[PDB]
Amino acid sequence: GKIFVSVYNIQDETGQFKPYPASNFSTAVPQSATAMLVTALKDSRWFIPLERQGLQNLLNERKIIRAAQENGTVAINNRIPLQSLTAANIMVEGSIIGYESNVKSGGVGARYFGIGADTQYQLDQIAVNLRVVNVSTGEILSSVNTSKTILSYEVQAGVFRFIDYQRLLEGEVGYTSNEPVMLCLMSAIETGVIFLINDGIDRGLW
Amino acid sequence: GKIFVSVYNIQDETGQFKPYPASNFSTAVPQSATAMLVTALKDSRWFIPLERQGLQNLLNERKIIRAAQENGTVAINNRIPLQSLTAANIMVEGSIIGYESNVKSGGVGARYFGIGADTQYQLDQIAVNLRVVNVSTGEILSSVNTSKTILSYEVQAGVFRFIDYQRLLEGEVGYTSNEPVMLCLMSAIETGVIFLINDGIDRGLW
Amino acid sequence: GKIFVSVYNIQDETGQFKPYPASNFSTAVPQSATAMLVTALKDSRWFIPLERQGLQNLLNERKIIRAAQENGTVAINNRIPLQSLTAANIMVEGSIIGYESNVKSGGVGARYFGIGADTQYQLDQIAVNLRVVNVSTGEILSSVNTSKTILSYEVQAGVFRFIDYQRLLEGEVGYTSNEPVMLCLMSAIETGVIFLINDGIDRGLW
Amino acid sequence: GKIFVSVYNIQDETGQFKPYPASNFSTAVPQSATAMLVTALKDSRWFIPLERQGLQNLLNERKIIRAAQENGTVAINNRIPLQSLTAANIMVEGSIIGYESNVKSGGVGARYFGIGADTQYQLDQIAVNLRVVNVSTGEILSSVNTSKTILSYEVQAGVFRFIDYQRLLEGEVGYTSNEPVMLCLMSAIETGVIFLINDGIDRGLW
Amino acid sequence: GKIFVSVYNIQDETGQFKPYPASNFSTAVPQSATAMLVTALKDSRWFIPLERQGLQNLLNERKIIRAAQENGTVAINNRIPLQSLTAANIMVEGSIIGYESNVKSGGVGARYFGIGADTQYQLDQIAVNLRVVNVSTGEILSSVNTSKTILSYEVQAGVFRFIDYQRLLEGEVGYTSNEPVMLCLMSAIETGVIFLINDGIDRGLW
Amino acid sequence: GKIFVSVYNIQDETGQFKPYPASNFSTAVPQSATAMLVTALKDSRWFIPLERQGLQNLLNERKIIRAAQENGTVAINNRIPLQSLTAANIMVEGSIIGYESNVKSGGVGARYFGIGADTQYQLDQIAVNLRVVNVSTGEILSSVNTSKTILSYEVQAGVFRFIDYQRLLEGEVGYTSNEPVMLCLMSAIETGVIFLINDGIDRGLW
Amino acid sequence: GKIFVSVYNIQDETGQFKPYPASNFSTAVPQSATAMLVTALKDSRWFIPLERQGLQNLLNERKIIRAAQENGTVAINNRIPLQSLTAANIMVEGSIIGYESNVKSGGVGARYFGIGADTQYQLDQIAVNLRVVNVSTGEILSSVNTSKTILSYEVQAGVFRFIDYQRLLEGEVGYTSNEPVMLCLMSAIETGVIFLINDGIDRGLW
Amino acid sequence: GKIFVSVYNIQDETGQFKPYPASNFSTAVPQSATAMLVTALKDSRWFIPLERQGLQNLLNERKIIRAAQENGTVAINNRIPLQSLTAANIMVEGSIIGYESNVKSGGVGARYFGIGADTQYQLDQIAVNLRVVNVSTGEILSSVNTSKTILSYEVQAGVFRFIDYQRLLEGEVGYTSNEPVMLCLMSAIETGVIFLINDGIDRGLW
Amino acid sequence: GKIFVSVYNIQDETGQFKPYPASNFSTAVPQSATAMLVTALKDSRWFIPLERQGLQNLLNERKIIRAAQENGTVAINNRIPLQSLTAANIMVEGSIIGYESNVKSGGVGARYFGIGADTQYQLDQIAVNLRVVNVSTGEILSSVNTSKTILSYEVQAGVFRFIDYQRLLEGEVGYTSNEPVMLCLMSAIETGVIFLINDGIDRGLW
Amino acid sequence: GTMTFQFRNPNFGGNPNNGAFLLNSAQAQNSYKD
Amino acid sequence: GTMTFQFRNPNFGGNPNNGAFLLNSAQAQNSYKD
Amino acid sequence: GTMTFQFRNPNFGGNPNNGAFLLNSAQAQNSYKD
Amino acid sequence: GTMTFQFRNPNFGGNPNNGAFLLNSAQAQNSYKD
Amino acid sequence: GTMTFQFRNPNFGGNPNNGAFLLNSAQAQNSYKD
Repeated sequence: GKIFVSVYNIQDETGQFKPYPASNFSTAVPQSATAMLVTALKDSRWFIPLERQGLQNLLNERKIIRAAQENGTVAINNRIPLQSLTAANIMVEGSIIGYESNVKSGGVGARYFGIGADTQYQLDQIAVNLRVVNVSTGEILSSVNTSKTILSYEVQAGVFRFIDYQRLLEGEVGYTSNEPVMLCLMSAIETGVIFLINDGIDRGLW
Repeated sequence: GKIFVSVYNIQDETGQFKPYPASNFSTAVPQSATAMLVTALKDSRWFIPLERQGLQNLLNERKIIRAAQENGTVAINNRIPLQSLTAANIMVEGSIIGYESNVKSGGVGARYFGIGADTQYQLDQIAVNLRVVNVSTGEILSSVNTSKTILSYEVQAGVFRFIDYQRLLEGEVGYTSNEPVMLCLMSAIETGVIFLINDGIDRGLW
Repeated sequence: GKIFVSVYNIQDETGQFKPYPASNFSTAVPQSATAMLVTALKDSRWFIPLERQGLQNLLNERKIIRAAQENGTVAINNRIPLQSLTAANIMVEGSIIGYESNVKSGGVGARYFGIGADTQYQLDQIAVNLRVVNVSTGEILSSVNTSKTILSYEVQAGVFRFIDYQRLLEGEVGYTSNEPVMLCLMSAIETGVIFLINDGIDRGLW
Repeated sequence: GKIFVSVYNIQDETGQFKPYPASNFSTAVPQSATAMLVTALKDSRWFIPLERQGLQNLLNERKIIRAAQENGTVAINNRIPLQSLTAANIMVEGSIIGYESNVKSGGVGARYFGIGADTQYQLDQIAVNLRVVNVSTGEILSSVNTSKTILSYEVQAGVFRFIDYQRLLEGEVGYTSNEPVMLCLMSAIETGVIFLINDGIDRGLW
Repeated sequence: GKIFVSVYNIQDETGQFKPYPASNFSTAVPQSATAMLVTALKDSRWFIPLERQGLQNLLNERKIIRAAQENGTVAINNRIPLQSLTAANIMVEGSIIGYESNVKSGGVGARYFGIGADTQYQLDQIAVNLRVVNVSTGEILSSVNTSKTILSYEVQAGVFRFIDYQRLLEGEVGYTSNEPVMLCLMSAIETGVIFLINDGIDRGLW
Repeated sequence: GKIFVSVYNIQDETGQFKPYPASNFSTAVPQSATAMLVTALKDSRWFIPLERQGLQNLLNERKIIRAAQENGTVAINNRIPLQSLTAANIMVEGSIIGYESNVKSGGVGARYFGIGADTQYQLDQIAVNLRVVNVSTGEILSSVNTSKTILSYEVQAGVFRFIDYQRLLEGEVGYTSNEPVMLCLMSAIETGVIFLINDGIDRGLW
Repeated sequence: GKIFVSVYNIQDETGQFKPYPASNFSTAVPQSATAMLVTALKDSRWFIPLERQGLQNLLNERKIIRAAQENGTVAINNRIPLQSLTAANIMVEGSIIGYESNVKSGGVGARYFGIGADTQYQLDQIAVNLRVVNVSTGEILSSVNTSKTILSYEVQAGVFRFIDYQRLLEGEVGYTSNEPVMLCLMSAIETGVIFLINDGIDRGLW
Repeated sequence: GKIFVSVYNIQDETGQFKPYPASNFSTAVPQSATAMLVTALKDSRWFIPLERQGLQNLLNERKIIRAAQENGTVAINNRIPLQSLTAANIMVEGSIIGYESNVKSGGVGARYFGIGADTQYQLDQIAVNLRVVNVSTGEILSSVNTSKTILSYEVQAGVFRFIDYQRLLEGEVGYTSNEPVMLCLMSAIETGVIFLINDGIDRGLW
Repeated sequence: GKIFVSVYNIQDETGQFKPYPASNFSTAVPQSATAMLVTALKDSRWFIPLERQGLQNLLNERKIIRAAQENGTVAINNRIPLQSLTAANIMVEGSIIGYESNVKSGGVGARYFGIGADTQYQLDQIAVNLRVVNVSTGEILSSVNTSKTILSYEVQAGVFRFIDYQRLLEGEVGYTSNEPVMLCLMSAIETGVIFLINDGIDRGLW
Repeated sequence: GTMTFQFRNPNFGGNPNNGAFLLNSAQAQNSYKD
Repeated sequence: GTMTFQFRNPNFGGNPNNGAFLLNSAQAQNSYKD
Repeated sequence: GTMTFQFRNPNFGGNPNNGAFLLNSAQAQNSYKD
Repeated sequence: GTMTFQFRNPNFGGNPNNGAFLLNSAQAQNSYKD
Repeated sequence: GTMTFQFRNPNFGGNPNNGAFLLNSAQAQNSYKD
């Protein structure tokens, strides 16, 4: 059987924003864990997530359902049987516990007569803490910290020499690749979920 | 039959804003999902969206209707039969889970004697999470993460050489194309809705 | 007969502000839909808008009317018969779902010996979502997304050559034209209203 | 007879502020409609405005009057007969629906040997929406959108040539004229009031 | 007899702040009308202003008076007979409806060999709306809009020529005069009060 | 006998802050009138100020006194007889109604061969409104507006000529004097208090 | 006997912050009077300060004491006899009424061939108002304004001449001294306390 | 037996943010202690952490469980026995008490003809306070302050000499290493937990 | 016996932030006294600190304990005997009363032909006020102000001369040392605690 | 708006960029020799 | 407004852009030889 | 604090003001002829 | 206001714009030859 | 306040404006020939 799991909020507790030129209010990490985590738990065949993030919308919609069919006049085909809000035995708390910008930068650039070329790389690091909590007792059944590096590299090449007496040939080829922080956060959350699963397996639970 | 679906809020959980020169408060993604999503669900022939975003306006208008015709004096043609607020069996929660600026930039620019030309491109990436929630039980029936790239390119060309002894001919032709983030967000939401539809089909529902 | 329509709020859900040199708090789109929309609905001969945006002012004024003539002492000519707040059968919700700055920029500028001239253009894009909602049931009867491009061009010309040995003639002629975003928003709202009208016609309603 | 009209608030829904060097909090339009509009309605010989903007001050002052003369001890000459708050049959809602900066800029500047002169102009545009609302029913009796251009021009001239071998004569004459945005807003509001008057005349009302 | 007048608040509805180098929070107009207006009404021999701006301080002080002498133990000389809060028959509402910076700038500067001199001027414009309101009925008895220009000029002169072979004489004389915006606001308020007085005279009142 | 006077708050209604380099939040005038005014009233031998600004601290301290000696156990020497909060017959309201920066700037600087010297001056202007209010009736007994100029000057001198073939003597002597805005505000408040005193003398009161 | 004195809050009513490069939120004066004043009153052998700033902490701690020993089970040695909150007969209100930056700057710098030296000084000014208030009646027993100058000087010297043909000797010696604003504020508060003491002595009190 | 420990909040009381180019809102330390600490306590085999940070989510989930199975209709296999919220005997309070940026910077860079190379290092310092509190009495059983240095170094090398007459060879190799502040904060928290454990061992507890 | 002491909050009343390049929100002093002070009191063998800062967490945890074992079903070994919240006889209030940046800067730098070297130093100053308060009476038993200087120095050396005809040797060695403000604040707090201890000893207490 | 007096010369009054042009334009008119 | 003393020379007092004009204007008047 | 790698050359890596000094100091040591 | 010590030389202490004027004014007084 | 180490040379350490003066002052003392 699949385990019902209630993810309420995976808060972005990193406190980091992006440096210039980015906006001062542009956070370094998406504020959208609890959706990457709910998706990681759903896509792992072990859990059934329950809403809990948007529970007020669900409760207002259940109010609307309950008030639409309390008079017994709704057409018996399109009436919605509200059973009860399915509850979870475990609960996955967590956070994005840290984002470090440029834990390891570097670059090598050479340039002979005219022709030159450089490479640059930056490694950010994002860490996610995931806690499986026992809802019966409140005890934290398990807690993992998963780190993921975010590689951003850049390769350029260029020519600025003279081809003839008064003929100048300039040229430039550039490429940049920033690993998405949302993809790396999803990868860290998926690894943390794999760890929580294997831990719950390896001691009694699950 | 068409399925009633209640979209309350598709929040912009990306946390991103636009970099300089843009304003610090100018978000990178429109705050206007739940309208792109309601339109995607309506334009797919599977769903009937219910308001739920503007439900307080609907409830105030129903108060006004109810107080206008409770005295039985309203002209029997222009009285409005309030039936009851139609309820949804499913509910589409979701978010814009991430916006990455320049996941892949690049450019090649050559320039021989006078005549030159360059190309530039940037790929942003926007990811949208969509969850079909079972309103009876609260269980998340399905959850998809759809990504969409936003291409922004730029081609320029120019001449700055001399035509005669003391005659300088300058010239420049430029073109830029930024893919609208609202169009790419609508495309990601439409793909996510297609996925939710095919998933609900492929297992029991729908 | 004309249909009473209740427009409560057409919110500016674009999240965009203007770039430098403009102020950081200067939004890219007017916050004044629900007045362009109420005017578009009134000027189309199909609808009678009801206030609903300024309804608290109307209710305070009706309190004042009701307290001015409850003692039966008001002069029988200048007493105001309050009938009841006329109610709408439909309700037009909506938003400005997106504003993209420079979806397509471009420019061509040539300059021979002294005499030069350039052209520049920028296309912004504004999208408006309009939903006709059924107040009886809450179901969204129709939902349209209308886009409108905002062209801003600029043509300059100039002379900076020498006419004689030591006689320099400089000259410059410039012209700029920014299409008003309020005019383009009004155009998008009018097109959306035309679409809502023709849709309500083309299926049963209206 | 003159029609009592209740103007509660003509909000500055333009969302615009002024660009640099101006402060970031310095709005592009005065926040002082409902005073230009009340003055436009008073100065047109058709309306008697009622306060409604400062109604809480009026109600506190009426509390003070009522508590000063409830004991019947006030000198019978300087007691203030409170009749009742005069009520309006119509109500003028509205907004400043848009301010566009530089809808049309331009300029021509020539300069021969030493002597030069330029002209510059900018046209802003301010749009005001005015709605006559029927307080009995709440229906919007009329709604007009009035636009007004704000011309700001600038003419300069200057000399920087040499008069003798080593004698340099510099000279400069400048003039600038910014049309006040408060004057243009008052003009747009007056035109909108003229339109509302002629409309109420041309169909039944007034 | 002198007319009691209740000035509650003359709000700075101009929305303007000062441009750079001034602070972003430094308003262009003093927030201190209702004190310039109360002084203008007092200094005109027609009105007796009542506090109404600082009425909560007056009510707390009257609470203190009332609680100090309710036990009948206060020394009969230094007990304060509270009569009742004197009430006004009229009430002067109003605002600073607009501040335009540089409605007319200009300047002329000449410079022959060494010796030069320039003049500069800027005209701001401040507009004040004043409404006499009838407290019995709430009707706006009169409403005036008074404008006042704020002249700020600047005259400089300077020498930078050579007196001998290698002897350079530099010199500079400067003067600047900014008309105080508080003085011009007081002048506009005094003119508006004169207009309100003459209007109340010229039709029945006063 | 000395008149008890209750000064609650002399608010800084100037709205001005200091220009760059000063902080954006650094007001141009001290927020500390009601302490300069209470001191001006105390130091004039006509008034006894009562606290009223810090009245909540006084009421909490009187609560503490009252609860410390209600059980009759306090040592009869160190018990504090609370009489009652002494009340004022008049009340001095007021504000700093305006601060103008550089109402009159100027400067003269000469420089012959090497030796030079300049002078600069700026006059700010601060205006304070003081109102004597009759607490029995609420009528404003008197209202004065006192202005005070704030002189800030600066004298510099300098030498930068050569004394020998290759010997350069540089020298500089500078002095600056900014009149404290707190001293000028205290002077304006003292002059306003002198005016209020002489006015209350010259008509009946005092 | 020593007089109990209750200092609630000595607020920083100067409104000043520090100029660039300092942060915009960095006030010019410590927000920590009421601790310099309580220390000045304690260190003068005339007063016993009572807490009053941190009175809520004291009341919560007394709640904890009272609830810890109400059951009569606490060990009779470590039970805390709460007597009652000792009350003050006087109360010292006050503020930092003003901080002027550079009331007097200046500097002299000479430089002969190579060797040079300069001096600079700035005088800030901080003013503190202290009021002794009579808690029985609320009357302000005394009020003093104490000013203190804050000297900040700087002496530099330097050599940049040549010692040989192609041998350059550079050298620099610098010293700076900023008088702490907390030390000068403590000095002003101590002088104000000395004045309050001598005043209370010189007329009846104390 | 393992000791239940309740970590409510380990607040970031350092008050520090990151310097330019980083955002102004980007804190210097992660706001994600209480997750590094809960993980440090769990990973030490001495403690069982209880949730307490996310206790409201746990209480809402227990409400949902309790309301799902109060009717006795839930399938007896998937009903969740709520026992009671397990309580802790001790409680670990704490903070990040300080972050110092560049407590020790340094660098050595040499460069002979063309070829050069430099090294740079910065040491930040982060201090964490951890308190074991006795929940029965409230007494602080133990309190430790752990400091950790954060090394950030950078090594660069480069060539910019000429290889032939007119052949210039440029080259650059760079490496940077910033120690993650989240890793150093986790190390400080782990050392503090080791100290708390050994202290509780070394005196009675544990 | 050891004295129970209740430290509620040692507030950072300095009002200072760090200058550029640091963030505008980065305070100059840690906000983490009450943890340095609780540690200073614990590490001095005279006091037992009680929580009081985190008392709400302690009270919620005691609620959880009390509700976990009120049914008498908890296993008799792992039930937690709540005794009562231990109370303090004294209470240490206090603040960081001031932070002065660069109370004494200075530097000496010499440079002969090529080889040069400089030294720089800055002294900040941090002052802490600590008050021992008598919880029974509220009287401030003792109050000390402790100051501590924060030395930040910097030594650099460098070579930039030529070794051969066209061979340039550059070199640089740098070292910087900023004394941690958290270490100096801890030192000031420890000295203040030593003073409070010796004072309580030297007069009766302790 | 507000107008504040500033010296044009970098000598006695602050703006240093003016001096480069000032000395050049004074030397462009310096008709003295010897 | 507030006036703060600043040295005109980049030598002893901070503003470096003044020095380029200062030395040139002192050399434009340097009438010494040998 | 945080340290981020940046290239010293304006060639391949961004800061353009370094290049003026770099080429001059490479030409001040250019001992090649012909 | 607050006064902070800064070196005038770009050599040992940071402000680089001073050096251009400093070396020129030291060469304008360099009376050494050979 | 806080002090952070920065290199004076634009070579190896960032501030490029120093290099123009540095090379000139190293050439003003370059006593080597040939």
